[PDB]
Amino acid sequence: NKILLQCDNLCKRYQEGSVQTDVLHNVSFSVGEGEMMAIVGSSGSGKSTLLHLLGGLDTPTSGDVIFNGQPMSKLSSAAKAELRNQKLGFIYQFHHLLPDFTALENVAMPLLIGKKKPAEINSRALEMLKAVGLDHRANHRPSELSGGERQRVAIARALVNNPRLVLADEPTGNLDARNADSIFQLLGELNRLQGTAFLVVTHDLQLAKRMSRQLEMRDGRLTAELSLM
Amino acid sequence: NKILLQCDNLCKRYQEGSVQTDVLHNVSFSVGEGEMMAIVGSSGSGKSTLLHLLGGLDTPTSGDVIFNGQPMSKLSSAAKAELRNQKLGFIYQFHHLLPDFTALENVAMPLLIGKKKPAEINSRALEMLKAVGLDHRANHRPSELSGGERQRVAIARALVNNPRLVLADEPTGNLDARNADSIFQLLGELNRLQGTAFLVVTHDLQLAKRMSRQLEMRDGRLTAELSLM
Amino acid sequence: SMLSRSPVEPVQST
Amino acid sequence: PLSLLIGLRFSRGRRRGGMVSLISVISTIGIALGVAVLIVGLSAMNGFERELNNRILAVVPHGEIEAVDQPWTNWQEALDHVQKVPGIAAAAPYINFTGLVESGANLRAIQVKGVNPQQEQRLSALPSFVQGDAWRNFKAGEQQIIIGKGVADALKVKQGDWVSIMIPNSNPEHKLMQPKRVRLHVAGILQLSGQLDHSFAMIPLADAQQYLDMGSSVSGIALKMTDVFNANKLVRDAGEVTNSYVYIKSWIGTYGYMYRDIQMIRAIMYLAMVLVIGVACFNIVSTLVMAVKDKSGDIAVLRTLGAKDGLIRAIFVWYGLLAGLFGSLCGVIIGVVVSLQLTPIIEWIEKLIGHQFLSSDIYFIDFLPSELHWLDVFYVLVTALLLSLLASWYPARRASNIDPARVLS
Amino acid sequence: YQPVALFIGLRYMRGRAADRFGRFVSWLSTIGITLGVMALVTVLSVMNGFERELQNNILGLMPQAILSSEHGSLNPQQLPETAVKLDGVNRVAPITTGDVVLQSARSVAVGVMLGIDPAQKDPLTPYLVNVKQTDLEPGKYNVILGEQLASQLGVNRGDQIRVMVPSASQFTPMGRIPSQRLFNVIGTFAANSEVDGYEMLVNIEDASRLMRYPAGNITGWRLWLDEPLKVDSLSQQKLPEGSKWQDWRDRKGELFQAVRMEKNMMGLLLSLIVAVAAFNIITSLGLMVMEKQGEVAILQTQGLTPRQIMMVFMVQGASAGIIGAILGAALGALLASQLNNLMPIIGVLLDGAALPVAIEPLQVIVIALVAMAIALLSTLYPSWRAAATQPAEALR
Ligand SMILES: CCCCCCCCCCCCCCCC(=O)N[C@@H](CO)CSC[C@@H](COC(=O)CCCCCCCCCCCCCCC)OC(=O)CCCCCCCCCCCCCCC
Repeated sequence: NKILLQCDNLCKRYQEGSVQTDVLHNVSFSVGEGEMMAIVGSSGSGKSTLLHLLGGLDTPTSGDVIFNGQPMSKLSSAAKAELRNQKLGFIYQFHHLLPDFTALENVAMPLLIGKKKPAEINSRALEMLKAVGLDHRANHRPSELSGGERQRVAIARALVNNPRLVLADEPTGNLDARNADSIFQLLGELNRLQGTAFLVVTHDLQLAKRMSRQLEMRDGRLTAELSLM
Repeated sequence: NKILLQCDNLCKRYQEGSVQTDVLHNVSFSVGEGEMMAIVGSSGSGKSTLLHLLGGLDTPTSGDVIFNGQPMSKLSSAAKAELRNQKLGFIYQFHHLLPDFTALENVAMPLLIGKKKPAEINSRALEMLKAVGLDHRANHRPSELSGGERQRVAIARALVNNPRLVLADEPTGNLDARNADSIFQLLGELNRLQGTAFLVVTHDLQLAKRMSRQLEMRDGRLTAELSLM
Repeated sequence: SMLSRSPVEPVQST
Repeated sequence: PLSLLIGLRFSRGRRRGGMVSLISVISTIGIALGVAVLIVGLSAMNGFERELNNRILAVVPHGEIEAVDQPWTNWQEALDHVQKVPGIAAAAPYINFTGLVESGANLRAIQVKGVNPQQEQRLSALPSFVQGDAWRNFKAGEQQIIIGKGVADALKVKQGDWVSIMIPNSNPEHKLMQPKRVRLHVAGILQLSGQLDHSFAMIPLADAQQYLDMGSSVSGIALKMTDVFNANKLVRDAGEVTNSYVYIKSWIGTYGYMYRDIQMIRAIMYLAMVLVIGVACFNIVSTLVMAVKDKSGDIAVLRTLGAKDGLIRAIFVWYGLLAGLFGSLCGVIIGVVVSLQLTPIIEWIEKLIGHQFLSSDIYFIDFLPSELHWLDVFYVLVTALLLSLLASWYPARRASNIDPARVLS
Repeated sequence: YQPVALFIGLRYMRGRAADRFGRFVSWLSTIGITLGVMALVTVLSVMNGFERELQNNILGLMPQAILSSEHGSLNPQQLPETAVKLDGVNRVAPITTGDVVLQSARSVAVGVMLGIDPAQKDPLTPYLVNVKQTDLEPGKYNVILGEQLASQLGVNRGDQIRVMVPSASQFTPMGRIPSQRLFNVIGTFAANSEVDGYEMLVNIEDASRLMRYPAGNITGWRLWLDEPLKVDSLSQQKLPEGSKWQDWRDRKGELFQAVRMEKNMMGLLLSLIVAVAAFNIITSLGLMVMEKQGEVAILQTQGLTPRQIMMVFMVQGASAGIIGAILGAALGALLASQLNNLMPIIGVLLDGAALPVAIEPLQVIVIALVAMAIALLSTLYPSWRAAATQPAEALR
């Protein structure tokens, strides 16, 4: 069936023998291109470790991930950086901003690493700033900013390069309604026009229930994997 | 009336201008010696910052606190340290223990700071161990211990010198029922014999109904103020 | 050696 | 112990091995290198002082009284008058010639000293430095001469060999021509130091008097002090007792450059190695700053229990002071292991690297000496601890006045 | 475009303006390297000045090089001065050198006889006191003694001294008779140097005839060198056929060798400072990585290669090393050649010149580059470890 992505027995072990608790064994997932997959669950239930492993940061102990016949482990680390830079969008739980860099510099960092010419990237950044309307705070330090502001800076940084997969671990957990409504509207037009895949894990039942596809990782067992269409 | 502590229009601000929120105005509280007061409310309703301010860790933004006629602002830090070490007992939300010390050392520390002779603290620790029954923990490391045990050791440390003011921010969150009943009984005989005032802030309404006095901080108004005796 | 530059004749025999 | 033992647990609380314990190892390496090499230097210069005390200033005439106009007619009276001056341990007469020493077609111009053996025995420890000679058969009126090692090996001569000595004996009359060519018998070989053996050659005083055909007179009086560091004014006062026409000389004028060089080198070592310990204390400052930034939670837990605003500072001061103690002791161990086997270490280095260090006679001791004065070790270790405490003081004050809850929220 | 790691590396070195102490902690390595390079530069300049004074007082007043013939004396007609061309040599003059014994009416001494032509000036000529250089005519047996040599000999102007050379001795049944001649002193040379203790000046003809050389011959050509302390390298040059090259290393070499070995020693005794400073850099990174790993993780979720994280930490280490070395060398140059100004305001122990200062820019550049290289070697390891270590293992 699926050819673009093939995940087989994604597992992680970092302990000795006979001490590893049998939480998950022979767990496989069906990841499809173009679809906005959402995962539901509770905090501290072992959801962040897998998504950190899904970013290509670490090599899985068991199982294989195949992209049209090319293993990542035999593939060079430069290709892994390329995948993490222009193919995959990754967000941590926290803001994890860079205090030594300004908000504009942190936003342009995904492009700055991408070795793109300053002219067009700066023009697009200025146009985006004019569209948003947050031009006033450009030289101020991230340390003296609020949680919602830095969280939205992190979201913008994640959406600068327009990755195919934008992984967002509770992007509105630290957001109040004033920023949350704008973030949800932004995600709405991104899904309507751009259509980039978002992996949004959030706790609210009502918001996640409206989604076409819902995956559940509870107690390490495939309990709820529902697709209406 | 209360003589040791006099609070007038106690207020706390933790932000700068502009984004400052006018959520609290002219809110003063009645702390009575010998009575165990319980504070109820929802998350993010200023339940932890106020409990932090009562310990003298920071200076209150607005209002006056008088200790026997000596203003806190003009009061030296040595007097505040003496108050925190000999008269007031403070319990943090989280574990907030010392990972490098054993449980016996963590219990002994409050009087060790008080420059007390080693004999009585050693005797007190030995008596505590004999009476409670932690003789089984002779080979295990303090770092690799459980959560309920470490929380109860934190409580024991807070109860070493029998402070007049025993502030407990969620004392039963990490404690199960088998520990909860024992902690409630312990609080019972401490209140009956020592008579120390307890400021217990906890979230469960059903269990908080069992407290002697319940106070309500809702919408900035003192609406519900119930005292059984 | 290096500070050998000592005035070779500082005697000024009294 | 005292209630500050927290520092111990703050120092032994090391986990996640690698790049968190390597820091302490590197700081210990820096402190140990600085302290150990400072101790080795100080011990080597103490050994230099000891070797100068033994080999050079204990054989040279500490004071020199030379008549300028005529040879001393009443040297006996002056000798008795100067021997009773306090601060003088001994006195002796001497006569100072200079002549052509010749043997085996090899010729040199060397200075010759004539002194009574029984008096020069009291005057200095010079005869104790002779490699081998007949201390009983060495006397006057026997054509006996004793030669330093340098002159002997430059003349390719050994013990019991005949040597020609040419003396001018110039006179206003026609007797100045045909300089006296006497013969002498070599009886001993001196081994003083890297420089002194190339110039000293002695004959008995009566032999010198017979060789010049002069009366009962000597060319000067040599003096041995009890205290040598103030020999200038002492010899000036001693010569003031005799006639004022005489010329006074002190061994200070000749060998005070050695004292001032030893003191200057010791000062240079101390200053440079204080700089080294200061850099290692920069390491300690960094380590304690990171310790504060990593144990802010623990110090907050301590402060919410009623800790004083100087207790946390004391915890981190002793943390730094103990980090200093570890390196300082690990360096003192090397500084005592070395400086006691320092000479064999230098010999092994010479075997490994074919290059001679203190030889070549432009110094006063071919080898490198060593002597460990534990007072110097105490001074070095106190310097290291004082620098560590000065380093640790400010991070401690920074730790004392920070509350993580106040600044993070 | 510049490497992106340069921006991040240069930006981590700054900031922390709310406390003004973390920046000082991060710049401690630069301060230590600066102090070490300062000490190295100033003490090496002082010792270079001291050995320059020795060179201008010992070697500056004695034959710096001698080109002679393989067997016997040198024939000026056979080897003309016009054909004597070599590197580093800026002047060549005929000379005869000998080891002599001087016998006076009062004492005897040993010295070095320099037979020179009066028409050509010598570094000894400006120091002559009441004695005309041209007064050393041939056949007159004219000798000028050093002040200390004259005091040792106990003679003055108008007095005769018997000069003898044993190297030209004649063997007979009456023994070996060294060559001897009476010489008339007409003055003294006052230089206040070790050379004045044994060196005397005579006419080249008289000395040449005295060494039993054939008439008209000379011992050799005295060669002045722009850099005589490197004479050993100049000892390996191609020489004219039938000639041999000798230098001061025969007589005053070991001393100078020792001096160099001294300089070199105080050359490591202070270099250890920057060596320790190198270790300091390690600790800084070994802390700063631990203080910024949570940020490196973010840089790892972006397109930065681990080999580029190693670059962004090594560039910070190298920037600290370069700033420290350059600023320390600058303040060493600024502080040297100025100690002679600061010393007067306090007690002075030395007499005459306060402190000789000879700043050779080559030495300063070499030691600054060595400090930079040691800083790079130190910063290589923590940078590599930060690159190779994933954040999860350190955090978990
Ligand atoms: C390692 C192998 C062993 C080597 C043995 C070498 C021993 C030689 C020295 C012995 C001294 C003997 C005493 C008699 C000396 C003498 O007669 N006459 C004189 C001969 O000329 C002494 S000159 C003294 C020299 C000596 O130089 C030495 O120090 C050598 C010391 C070594 C002694 C040997 C003991 C063993 C220690 C070995 C150290 C190496 C450690 C290894 C690390 C792994 O000092 C000087 O350079 C003179 C001072 C000139 C410089 C003045 C500087 C002015 C400062 C201006 C202010 C600037 C600002 C600065 C701050 C920013």
